[PDB]
Amino acid sequence: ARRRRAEVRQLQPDLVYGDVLVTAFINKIMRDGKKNLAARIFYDACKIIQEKTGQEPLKVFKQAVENVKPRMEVRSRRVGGANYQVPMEVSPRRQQSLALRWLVQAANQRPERRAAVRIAHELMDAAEGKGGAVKKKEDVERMAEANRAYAHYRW
Amino acid sequence: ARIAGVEIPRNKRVDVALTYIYGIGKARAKEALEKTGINPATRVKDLTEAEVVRLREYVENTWKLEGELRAEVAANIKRLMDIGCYRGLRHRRGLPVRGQRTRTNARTRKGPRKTVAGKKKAPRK
Amino acid sequence: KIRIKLRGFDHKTLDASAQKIVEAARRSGAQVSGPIPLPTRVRRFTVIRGPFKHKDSREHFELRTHNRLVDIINPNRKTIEQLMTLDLPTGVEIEIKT
Amino acid sequence: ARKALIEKAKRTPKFKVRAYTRCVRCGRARSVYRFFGLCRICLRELAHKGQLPGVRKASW
Amino acid sequence: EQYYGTGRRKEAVARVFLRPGNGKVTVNGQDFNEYFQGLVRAVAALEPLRAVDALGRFDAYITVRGGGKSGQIDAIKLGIARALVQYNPDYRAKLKPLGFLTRDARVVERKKYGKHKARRAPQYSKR
Amino acid sequence: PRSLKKGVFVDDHLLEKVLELNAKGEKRLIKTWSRRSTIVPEMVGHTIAVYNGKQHVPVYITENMVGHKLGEFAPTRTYR
Amino acid sequence: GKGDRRTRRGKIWRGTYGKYRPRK
RNA sequence: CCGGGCACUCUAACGGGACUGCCCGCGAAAGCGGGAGGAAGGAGGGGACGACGUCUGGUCAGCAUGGCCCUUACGGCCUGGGCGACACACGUGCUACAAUGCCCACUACAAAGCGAUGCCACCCGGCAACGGGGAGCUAAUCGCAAAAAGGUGGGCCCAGUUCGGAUUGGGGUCUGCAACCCGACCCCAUGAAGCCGGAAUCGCUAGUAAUCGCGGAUCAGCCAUGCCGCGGUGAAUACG
Ligand SMILES: [K+]
Ligand SMILES: [K+]
Ligand SMILES: [Mg+2]
Ligand SMILES: [Mg+2]
Ligand SMILES: [Mg+2]
Ligand SMILES: [Mg+2]
Ligand SMILES: [Mg+2]
Ligand SMILES: [Mg+2]
Ligand SMILES: [Mg+2]
Ligand SMILES: [Mg+2]
Ligand SMILES: [Mg+2]
Ligand SMILES: [Mg+2]
Ligand SMILES: [Mg+2]
Ligand SMILES: [Mg+2]
Ligand SMILES: [Mg+2]
Ligand SMILES: [Mg+2]
Ligand SMILES: [Mg+2]
Ligand SMILES: [Mg+2]
Ligand SMILES: [Mg+2]
Ligand SMILES: [Mg+2]
Ligand SMILES: [Mg+2]
Ligand SMILES: [Mg+2]
Ligand SMILES: [Mg+2]
Ligand SMILES: [Mg+2]
Ligand SMILES: [Mg+2]
Ligand SMILES: [Mg+2]
Ligand SMILES: [Zn+2]
Repeated sequence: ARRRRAEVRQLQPDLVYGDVLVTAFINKIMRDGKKNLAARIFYDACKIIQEKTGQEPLKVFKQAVENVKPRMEVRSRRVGGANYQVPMEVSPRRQQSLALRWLVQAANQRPERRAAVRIAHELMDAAEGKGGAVKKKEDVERMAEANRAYAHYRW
Repeated sequence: ARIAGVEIPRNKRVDVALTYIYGIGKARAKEALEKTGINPATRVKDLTEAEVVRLREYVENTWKLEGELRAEVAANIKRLMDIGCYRGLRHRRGLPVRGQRTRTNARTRKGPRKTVAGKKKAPRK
Repeated sequence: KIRIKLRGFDHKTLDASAQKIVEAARRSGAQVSGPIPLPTRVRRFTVIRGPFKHKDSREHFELRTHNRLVDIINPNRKTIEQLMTLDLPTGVEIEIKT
Repeated sequence: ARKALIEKAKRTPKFKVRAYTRCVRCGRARSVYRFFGLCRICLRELAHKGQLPGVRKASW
Repeated sequence: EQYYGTGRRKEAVARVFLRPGNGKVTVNGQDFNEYFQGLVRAVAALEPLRAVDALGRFDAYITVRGGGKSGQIDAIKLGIARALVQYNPDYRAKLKPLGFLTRDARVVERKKYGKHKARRAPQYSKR
Repeated sequence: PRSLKKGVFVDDHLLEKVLELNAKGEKRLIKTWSRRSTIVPEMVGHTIAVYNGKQHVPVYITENMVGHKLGEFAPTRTYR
Repeated sequence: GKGDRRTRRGKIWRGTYGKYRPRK
């Protein structure tokens, strides 16, 4: 992107919750364009969070995401023969991106054999404040901050 | 249940369990459990003596397996080997015996690589 | 009630040939089935542009064969006359069955 | 295209197999088309001249 | 009595015949759900009706050929969208803003020579 | 996994030149270029010189090799 | 996988037929 | 399916359509941002097309060509061999290491193409490859042709395992004068490495990437998992 600033693709609201953030999460889950297989996985998970929990799946979702968003991160830079982890605030658009990506990433690290279960648990497990997705989010924030000395390199 | 020579498959569907025999494969396994009428899906642990005996009987008295197979096969390779035969040569030298390239690949029959020295001048790629 | 086939390489050589027939026998036979456009069968040739190596250039050539029908019913007497031997197009070929 | 080798035209193959094509224009044996009896080179050439009826430059 | 449209998507056309009724939908002689057997996408197809509170005042007989299921899903979406305005031009006013009346032009891009498939370019080493 | 079908091929060049050499007993050497030919029963005991592409190689054909081809015994390439 | 000639995909990939993929 | 009808879908020729024309805002203009109507909006998407010139780039082995050189041989013919060697090294790819998966059923939904001594329906024989018989098509009309991914049901239960299909032993089928060197294919047995890959490095900005299958040229057959096209499902991201 050297000329313009690329406008963000606007997604199609969820087939069930009419939410755009859901389509995203689904997309991230999807691999090899198997959007059907993807969608189902998320949904089955929604029904799994619906059981083991009394709270609505949609709301559990929102929360987890919110909990896994990083508000700070270190972006490496060159300064007179040396690379520095420069803490940088994190763009809202990028937060949602990193959050959704991480959940799925962490989710597939889990031990439970069934996909939907892994998403299910990771998701609810996230809204609880725990889970590997949230640990990544924290390690990142710990990374930033911990280099506040190189913060004057605003970037 | 020990069927073929000291062969003990168990705790799995008899069809696959039967697979653990040298000379038996999905094909033959699916056969014996037919010509012997035995739900192939049953676990070896849940088999019945009547069945476990029929299996043994059929399979053992109907095919050349385990020690025998290994022996015959061995005999065969030694055969084309003893006689002049080209395949014999390839078995000797230990190289592929079915018209494959030995310039690259052919690792399965050559084993690990025995790297040496060469020429790193100009794009040798 | 005659069934005629019109194939070719030029799509204007056939239009100036199917109508070369219809209009003529359009005043001596049935009102005809009009000219019907049969789908085309394309023949592609893909060649490496240069004589030696350079297998990444290639140029594409196609030999498309167009088709027609017409089909006039009522094999009238005054029809096989306005037609018969008054041909014009040279890049065309014609088949006839009825 | 050694003249001696363009003897391919020689029906007498002894065994139908041994019979192979060759460019009818350059003798080129290596990439001859059937519908033209021409190799990819000669073919490209004549097509440019317009001497290959119906054959056009395909684009899509 | 009847209302037609067409709708085409990624090279898949569909006949959309609307008629006043319940909500019954015959697609190639099958129930909508009979044809779109468990394809989360399906719902979308009928979205144009829900848009104008219809569905509960209409019925539809659909014929479809060409392409693939999800492409057909969209063809139907456009057919049904056109037929609805065929029954009432005033439907555009609020049916259009949701796009429904636009034909998706994006189609399989051509496979170029030298590439592995349109854009994917061959991998090169020690350059 | 070998296979021809029905008609165990054999260049008659030597066949009708060996099945004949059976009548007057045996013989000593038969140099051939047809390594294509399948070895068969009535060859056992003989000695066929097969051309490997540079030379004709002596091959005492024995029972144990009655089904193989003649080339199989005249190795083409020379290695290490 | 596509390399297993004794499976459906095996046959399809190799564009052949047989026990593991007969012509309907 | 028949009668029947060209509405529709198509098939394929010819036209209409978009012009920053309209409205608002900014300019001095050209234009820029935005809004309407529109299938489409400001080069709508893809292609063909690549200036004067550079690399004494590539090709005397497509062909043409100046000059050299051989002219019972540096010409010509065969039969056989080699181009298919291997301690070893690299490029490009294919198939994988699995549960977002593998297997077996049942059932859907394409587009381009190719086919008269060629596609080959259907039937019988064979586990099958394929044999034998045989209808149809000069092919929008008959055949290749199954679409696969999907969807539905069932099995496997985390294991080098129902993952993976290398290698090897058998027994066969085709093409062909002939498959030892050196063919593809089928069936039984065998069931390797491989648990996601160091340093380093490639592609792609959307119907693109990633995935799934289909056709064609060459061609008897084939070593195509290569090329050249076709359509299905279909992302992520671009501060800068
Ligand atoms: K030059
Ligand atoms: K191995
Ligand atoms: Mg076994
Ligand atoms: Mg070799
Ligand atoms: Mg090439
Ligand atoms: Mg010459
Ligand atoms: Mg040939
Ligand atoms: Mg040729
Ligand atoms: Mg594609
Ligand atoms: Mg290439
Ligand atoms: Mg397998
Ligand atoms: Mg030079
Ligand atoms: Mg150079
Ligand atoms: Mg010269
Ligand atoms: Mg070579
Ligand atoms: Mg060596
Ligand atoms: Mg490859
Ligand atoms: Mg049968
Ligand atoms: Mg061979
Ligand atoms: Mg291991
Ligand atoms: Mg494992
Ligand atoms: Mg670009
Ligand atoms: Mg193919
Ligand atoms: Mg071929
Ligand atoms: Mg090979
Ligand atoms: Mg192929
Ligand atoms: Zn030529």
